[PDB]
This record gives sequence, C-alpha cells and structure tokens, in this order.
Amino acid sequence: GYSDRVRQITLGNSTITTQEAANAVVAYGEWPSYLDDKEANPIDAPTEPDVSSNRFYTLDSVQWKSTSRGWWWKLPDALKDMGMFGQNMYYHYLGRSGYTVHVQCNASKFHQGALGVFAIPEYVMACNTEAKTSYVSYVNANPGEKGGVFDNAYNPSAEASEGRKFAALDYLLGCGVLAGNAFVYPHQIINLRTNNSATLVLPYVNSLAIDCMAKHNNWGLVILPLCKLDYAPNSSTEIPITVTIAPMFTEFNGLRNITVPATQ
Amino acid sequence: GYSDRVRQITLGNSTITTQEAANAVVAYGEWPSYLDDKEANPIDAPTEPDVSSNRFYTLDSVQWKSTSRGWWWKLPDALKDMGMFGQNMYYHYLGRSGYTVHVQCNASKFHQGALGVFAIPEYVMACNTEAKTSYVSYVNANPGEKGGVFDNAYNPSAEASEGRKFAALDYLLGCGVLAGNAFVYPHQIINLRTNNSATLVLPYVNSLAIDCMAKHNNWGLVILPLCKLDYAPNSSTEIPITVTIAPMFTEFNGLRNITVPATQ
Amino acid sequence: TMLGEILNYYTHWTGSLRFTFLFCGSMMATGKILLSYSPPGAKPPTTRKDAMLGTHIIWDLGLQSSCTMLAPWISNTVYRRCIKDDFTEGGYITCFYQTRIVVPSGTPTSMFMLAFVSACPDFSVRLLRDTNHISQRT
Amino acid sequence: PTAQSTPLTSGVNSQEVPALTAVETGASGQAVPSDVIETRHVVNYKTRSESTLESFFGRSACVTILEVENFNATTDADRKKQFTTWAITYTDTVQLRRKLEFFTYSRFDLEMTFVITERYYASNTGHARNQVYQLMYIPPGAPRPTAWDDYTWQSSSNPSVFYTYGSAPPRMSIPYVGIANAYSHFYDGFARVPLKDETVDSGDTYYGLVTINDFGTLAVRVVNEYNPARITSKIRVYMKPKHVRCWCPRPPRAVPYRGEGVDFKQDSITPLTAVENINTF
Amino acid sequence: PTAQSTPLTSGVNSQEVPALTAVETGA
Amino acid sequence: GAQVSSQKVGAHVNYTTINYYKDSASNAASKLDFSQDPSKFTEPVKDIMIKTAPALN
Amino acid sequence: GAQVSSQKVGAHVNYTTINYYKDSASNAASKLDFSQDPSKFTEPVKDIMIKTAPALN
Ligand SMILES: [Ca+2]
Ligand SMILES: [Ca+2]
Ligand SMILES: [Ca+2]
Ligand SMILES: [Ca+2]
Ligand SMILES: [Ca+2]
Ligand SMILES: [Cl-]
Ligand SMILES: [Cl-]
Ligand SMILES: [Cl-]
Ligand SMILES: [Cl-]
Ligand SMILES: [Cl-]
Ligand SMILES: [Cl-]
Ligand SMILES: [Cl-]
Ligand SMILES: [Cl-]
Ligand SMILES: [Cl-]
Repeated sequence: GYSDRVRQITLGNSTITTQEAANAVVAYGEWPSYLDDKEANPIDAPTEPDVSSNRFYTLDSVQWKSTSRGWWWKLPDALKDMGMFGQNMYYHYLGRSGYTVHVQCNASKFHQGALGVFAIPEYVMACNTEAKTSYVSYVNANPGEKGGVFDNAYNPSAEASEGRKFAALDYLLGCGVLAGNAFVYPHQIINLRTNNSATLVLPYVNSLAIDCMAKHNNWGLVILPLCKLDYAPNSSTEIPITVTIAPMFTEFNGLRNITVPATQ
Repeated sequence: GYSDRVRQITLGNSTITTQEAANAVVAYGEWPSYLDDKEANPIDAPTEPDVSSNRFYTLDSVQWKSTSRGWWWKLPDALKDMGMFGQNMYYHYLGRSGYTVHVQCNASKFHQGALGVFAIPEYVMACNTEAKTSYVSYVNANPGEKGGVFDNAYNPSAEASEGRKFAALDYLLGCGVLAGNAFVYPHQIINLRTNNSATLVLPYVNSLAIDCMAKHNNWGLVILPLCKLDYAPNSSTEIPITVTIAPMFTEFNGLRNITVPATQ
Repeated sequence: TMLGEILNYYTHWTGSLRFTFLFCGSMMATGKILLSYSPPGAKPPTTRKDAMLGTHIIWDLGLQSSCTMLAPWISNTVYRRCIKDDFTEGGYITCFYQTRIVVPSGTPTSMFMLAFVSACPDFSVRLLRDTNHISQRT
Repeated sequence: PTAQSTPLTSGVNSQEVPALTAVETGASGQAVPSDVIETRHVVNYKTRSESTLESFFGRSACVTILEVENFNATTDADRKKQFTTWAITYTDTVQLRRKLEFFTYSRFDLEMTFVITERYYASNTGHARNQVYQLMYIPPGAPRPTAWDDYTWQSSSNPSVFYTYGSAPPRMSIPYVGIANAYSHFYDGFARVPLKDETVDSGDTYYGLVTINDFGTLAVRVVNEYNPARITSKIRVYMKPKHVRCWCPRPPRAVPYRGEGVDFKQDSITPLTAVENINTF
Repeated sequence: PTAQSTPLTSGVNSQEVPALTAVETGA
Repeated sequence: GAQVSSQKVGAHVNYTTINYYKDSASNAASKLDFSQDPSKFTEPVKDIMIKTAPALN
Repeated sequence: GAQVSSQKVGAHVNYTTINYYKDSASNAASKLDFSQDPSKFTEPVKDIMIKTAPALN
C-alpha cells in the first residue's frame, strides 16, 4: 500500500500531499534540530516560536516556459515577510532554522521536461560589473519571495552603479562553476514523466550555531530546467512552479525593536 | 537585611529595582500560570513566546499635578504596540496573559500625596451621551499606551455621535459605583511619605480559558489621587507617574494573517 | 448541508470541521491547490500570500483523488452559536492554485471539484431548538 | 462553623505593635479588639449562614412584567396585542441585577416562576371563559411568532409551559446555559474587531455585554380564541439563582441605572446627602 | 462517555499521508 | 423497587425513580444511551482503510 | 435514596430529602457552605505580614 510516490507532510496548521513524489532528500543525511547547550553561544533564553512560524508558506508561483533559464531564492530571505516567521526573524538579532522545501510542478503524461532542484549552502553569486568585484546591493541580493531568474547571457554594466545585481548566468550557476556539477549539492529532479514534486529537508548549515538572518542567507534554492519544457500541441504553453517552504526548529536570540531593512 | 521596601523583579531581559516598596500584591492570592490540558479549549498547539514577550514594557509617563483627577489603562490594550507581545497578540485570534504591573512615582520627604492603584477585572465604563446606552467607539475604548484621564465633571454630548467615549467620572470610578469602594479590587497605595512604587501581580481573569485580546480587555488599571499632590515651595509642581508592565505566562492560539484594527 | 441541517436544531456547536475535496478532471490533468482556514479577527484573505499564513494544506492532484483540509477547533468561547454572530465568528476558508492545473492536448481545459463537509469526533452540539428551514401557512 | 469567639486578654507593654500597619501594601487593617483592649472570653455560637451566596441569592425576584390580551383584533396593532415576545434578561428591573453585580462572574442554575393576572377591559361586552396561557422559550435561531396562532406555537422542540388561569404559579428549572465557563456580569469589549479601511460602519456600534449576550426570547399568548369580553393579562417573571458560585467582587451600584449598561444619568449622580459638619453625630 | 480529546502532536515528514483519500470508495 | 441513578451535572447528585404503572410505555424517558458507530455510515467499506495508507493501492 | 441532614436550629432536628428529577438543575438549594478565605481580598500580599511585626521593615 505505502509508496515512495505518495507522501503527507504536516507542520503546524499546514499539510502538503503529493501522489507523484520521488522519495524525499534529507540534506547531508541530517534532520534539523534545536541548538544543544554544549554547542550554544548567545546566553539569553531563546524564543522557540514552534507552530506560529514552523509551518508551510507558499511563495508567488512562477511560469515555466520553453525559454525559461531558471529561478533562484535565498533562505531565510524568501520567508522574511511570511507571517510570524518574518516577525520573529526581524524582532531578533539572531536566528537559526531548518526547512522543508516542497517544489510543485504538475503537467500531463504528454508534456516533457526536467527541473533540477538544488539546496546550496552559502550560495554566493557573481556581480554584474567588471569595474568592481563583490559589488551587489543589499536590495538586489535580498529580493524576498519573488526571488530572481537566471539568464543564458552575461552583459556586465558600463557603469559600476548599474551592475550592483547578480550575473545569474545559468551554465556557470551564477558563480563561476559548471551547472552540471550542482548535483554535489542536496537535490531532487522533477522529471515530468516521473514526478510532480521535490521535497528537501534542510538542517541549519553555517560555521556558527546561530547568525544574523537579516545579514546572511544560509541556503540558496536553485531551480534549473535541465531539459526544456516541451508540449507538441502548443510549444508556447506555460506550467506553474510553486515553492512552499516550512521553517523547522526555529530559535531566536537578542530581542529588541524590529529590524526594518532598506528598500532602495 | 531583607526588607519589605527593597525588591528586584526580573522578567526576560528586563529588571526593576525599588528601595521604597510596600510588599507586593498577588491579585486574589493567585500567581499567573499556563493553561492546563484539563481546562483547555482551542486544540491547536499554542505559541508560548516566553522571554520575547514576557518582559517589562514602560509606557509614556504622565504628569501628576495638584489638579490631576486620575488615569486609566486597559490590558492587554496598553501593550498592543509593545515589541513581540504586540506581534503575538495581533497574529493570533486568541491570547491569555498574566501581568506584573509596576507603578513608579518618587518625590521627596517634603512632598505629600497618595495614589490608589487598582487592577479591575472587566473595567466597563459609562458612555458620554444620554441619547444612547453602551455607546462607545472601539477607538475611544482602546487608546493604547496613552490610556485616558478621569474628570470631576460629567458633561454628556448634545449629539449621540459626539459622546462615543467614556464618561470617566472620578468619584463614580467611571462606572456608577463609589470610588471609595475600589479597595475591593486588588490594589496598592503610593503614599509619598511611605513608598515610591506599587507592584501588582495579576493572574489571567476571565469566564473563559482564553479569549480574543483585540476584542476584549481583561483588566483595567486605575490610578486615582486619593490625596492631592502638595509641595509648599511650588503648589504647581508636577511629578511623573511611570507605568511598567510585563506580560507573564502568555499563550496564543489561532494563528493567521495579522489583525490591523481601525484607527478612526 | 446535512451538518448544517442538524446544527439548525441546536443553539451551540463545538469541535473541528472536515472539508474533503474530490477532483473530477481527467486522469491526464495535474495540479497543486492550496486550501486554507484563517481563524478570525484579521483581513479576510483574497490572495494566496495572506491565505498561506493560516492553517492550510497543499493538495497534489494524483491517483489519490481526494484531499481533506481541517478547520481545527480554534475559538475563544467553548461553544459557537448556530446563527450569524460576530462574537462567535469562525473565520475564513479559501482556495488558490498553488501551481496551476496542467493538461496535455485533446483534454478538457475546464473541470470541477466537489467539496464535502463533515464533523470530526471532537464535535458536539447542545440546546435543542426549532429550525428556521420548515414552516406552514395558518 | 461559627463567627470568631473573643479570647480572655489583659494589657501589654511590648515591642509587639498590632495596632500599627501600612495599608499601602494593599492589605486591609487586620487588628481585632484583643489586640488593642483588655477583653473577656466570649463564646460566639453565631454563624454566617444567611450571608453565604446561596442564602444571599435564595429568593425569587421579579425581573419583568409582560402584557398579553385576548380580543377580536381587526388591525395590525391589535393583532400584535394577542401575543408578546421578550428578550430574556435581568436588566428590566434593578433589585436582582444590583445583587448579581456585586460579582464580575457567576455560575448558577435558575428557578423561573410566573404570576399571571387578568382584568376585564369593559363591563358591557358579556363574559370570558377561563384562559390557558402558553409561555414558549425560543432559543436563539428558533423562529419567532408573527401572530398568536402561527405555526411556531406547535413548539415541537422549544420548551413551552401551558398554564391554566387560577392554577398554582407555573415553575421550571433552567441549567447553567452559558457558552463560557461562567456568566459575565461585565464584559469590557466588543463582539468584533473593526479593521483598518473596512467599509463596515463604526458610528452606530455598541460596547460591552449587550453586544455579546443572547439568552433567547420568551413568547407568551392566550391559547383561547376571543370572547366578546376583551381580557387584558400581566405575566410577572421571577428568577431565583440556585447552586450559586460567584467570582471577583465589585463595588455595588451607587447611582440609578439608565439602561442595560453601566451608564449613569446627569440628574442622578449625587447619592450622598451632605452632612452639616465633619463633626456631626 | 465524552466527545474526542485532542492528543499532543508535532509535525511529520513521512510516507504516511492521512490528508489524502478517495471518497469514490463511499467512505 | 426504587432505582437510584446519576443526575446530569449542572452549574456546580443522584435521583430516585419508582415506576407507578404496569406498562413500560408509561415510563419516563429512556436513560442516556451514548452508543454510536458512525463507521456504518461514514466508512461502510468491505476492505479496511487505514488512514495513513493510500485509500487506493 | 433518601438524604438525612441536620436542620437549621429554631427557637428550641433532622430532615429528609429525596431528589425526584433526573437533572441536578431541578434540585433545591445547595447545602450551607461555610467556606471562606477573606485573605484573598483583605491581605493578597506576596510576603507574609505578621500582625505583631512592623508592616514595613
Ligand atoms: Ca466561635
Ligand atoms: Ca503591625
Ligand atoms: Ca489585649
Ligand atoms: Ca474525551
Ligand atoms: Ca490515506
Ligand atoms: Cl501566485
Ligand atoms: Cl518577500
Ligand atoms: Cl530605504
Ligand atoms: Cl515618557
Ligand atoms: Cl499603543
Ligand atoms: Cl481605519
Ligand atoms: Cl398550536
Ligand atoms: Cl378556544
Ligand atoms: Cl448632618
């Protein structure tokens, strides 16, 4: 009866079902957990918001077209405006979180295409000016739930001031490595003939027990079309990709007034 | 060494000291506590924000003058815009809280005056029109940290629309009972010759285990000058009264999008 | 509904409500649907980004035809009233495309689902009363 | 269990000073006569039996007077006199209300008793056969009658009592029916949160218990069809709280009520009579 | 005999999927 | 032949019944029967369905 | 199922109660409850105050 294709995930007041899964990945074989006393750093009693924040948040959907080059998000950036998770994140200097990432993309038995879904620790990307190095604005690095897109062309700006964004070049994974090697990162593939969803469970990953969520993204989420969307009756068809992410084992330290980041 | 006059209270990252206290009141002899499984109602796993929210918040100070008739606040209304307590309150349908109320008023050995400090369950007050009954706007009932003032005169409005506020008449406690009987409510007195602070620890009080904090104030806080401020060198002198309140054993149910109440 | 008709013989209700959805498109139709319950006191959700902050389930359409969303018992009062009443308001149930429904060619591009409601085992009613759903001329 | 006996005590000359305290603490004075005078032994056999909550509330109190009539009604106004509906409450009268409002919260069963009286409207219209009354409890949501003889009076599910004029006052018990764990005598709040920029009107909304309370409706009719003689009736409704618990005491009402809330009336807020002097025995 | 109590439960990440069913069965 | 039974609890407790009549039809209401088996209506299926398992395997 | 209890004394003494109804709400008045704890209102202080000692030390 039980199947690698059929899964239920419940966190807080939220449940996901899938009937065409392909198992689930636990990044580096490690389930998320709370911070042990023997690895702790800040000494204030932490906030552990539990079900208020540790629940599935669904981002705005994106459209997969035959011409799409791919999509990226950063975490916890993508969830910074999500209910009580966002409030706990911005009221505290420090936060840590694992995640359940659920990527959703259904089609038909007559569609074809394959998405690589990669969870990348410290997903540092190239800037878009050759007048400077490491020259990216906070606003362009932290787009929130809209994330960003890859391009198949690199056109760095004439003026340094116009190039303060990522050069998200697909085949170099936006960071000077070949995209074919992205499989060293925790991943699944959504191959439309096989599966309609990817599930990645991510532990907290950092060189520290806990860090400034508003300064630092622990994970990149990359969705690359490895094989282009094709549908014989309409080559210009679009199918949605929906990203749903639950924080897990969230813990916050250093309560004060709320952080309100710059928007320009 | 230990004295009824000298007290330290620590909640979360916040500490109060007083060197001229008069013991402390525990309303109805009951310390606040979390909601037991055998008295529970909503079935979702509650949020218990602990140190993020269960900490001392200091309101704007008010000025005690020889002509002051008194001050009122409602709880949890007075704390609705206070850090993570306010966020937890408005992100949830349901909340319960106890409080430590610390009222602060120092003067000199040459000043005189006495404040009655009363914690009143279900502090329902009279409206200011005789064209209607029970005719108070949400905005006037819920002033937040600024609270309101008592008057020694009742001047109900000509037009029903102009009288949608409390008739906070001091000697009738704004509710048709004699102020001299307010001592049946949990209270202390700040008598300037004796003490410079009042401390009241309040359990959650309601006919329910948990309720809608945005709809319903569980407690009124009333400060009445029982004996007027007097200072021989300057009868027009003013001394501050500062109100500092810590939520305690806070518990929230029914997470959703944030409540944003009407402001007009 | 059968539940609604029974509730209209009672004044008070308590407990969790079960909403079960049956997708009746073709086998070739795929999709993900968000089903949400938002407890009351905030802006009623009209967008997926507000709905997903409440209690919700992401339903993947597939071989298992049906998905159950719960409105868990989340109330100030121990009972709600079996009338329209601000004090005992229950909140908001909404539904959005999580991705979209996708079909191949030669397949209907519009289709239906059926929504069912039932009470959970935590559910009870009290204070018997006459219903407003039957009457006669005199 | 009795009120306190007085012990035999003589004088003191002591660093023990029970006569002094500090009411700033929120404690009332505690000293008793044996602390400040020489006392004899007095055995106290007296009890506080009659000031228990059950004893204080153990009375049937009139809470309203309803009117119904029986005559040949030819107008809408006269048809509406053939039955009456009343929103069930204790706020139409002042005496039981004031006693309940010593407390914030209560839990009790209710004994309801009715006293029904009639008079002839006129002498020149012959006589009237003995009347039967129906008192129907309509819980919130159940259909309310629009005529004395409509379908609602068949009362398949609503409790009704049929009372025959001249019989013993009718009586029934009601359980604790609150949807909370106690009744609230005071509610510092609203039935709904008005939200930012909503189109719902905030100018004619109410505050407090009146926005949330609903104990249903009592509907009364004379079951008999009209006689030539018009009969007018009064139904007095009595409530006795029994099996009583109460919480969170309050100062009692000091000035006249002017409705269902705590509001007061400008011409009636001077309860004290001024004394001639602070030194008036 | 009472209506059902609610047990203490946390989250899941599982091949157990009680949220999905098939009402075609008549259940 | 008095029957002593538990009352339904109120705000805050046995009661006595004697039957006066030779016909059971004369008796007061039947005692509260909390019997129920919703599954005969909610799950009248031939083959057991385990909630955690797929409904259709 | 008769209850025999002490009467309240008069000028100069048990009485019998049988409950006739299946609902406790139908019952006569609760028995005299002499419970009291005035200190929750008259002395709701955190630190014990001994009458003979100074209120403020
Ligand atoms: Ca004695
Ligand atoms: Ca003393
Ligand atoms: Ca003595
Ligand atoms: Ca149970
Ligand atoms: Ca199943
Ligand atoms: Cl969208
Ligand atoms: Cl965002
Ligand atoms: Cl800015
Ligand atoms: Cl200030
Ligand atoms: Cl405020
Ligand atoms: Cl507004
Ligand atoms: Cl009839
Ligand atoms: Cl007749
Ligand atoms: Cl006098």
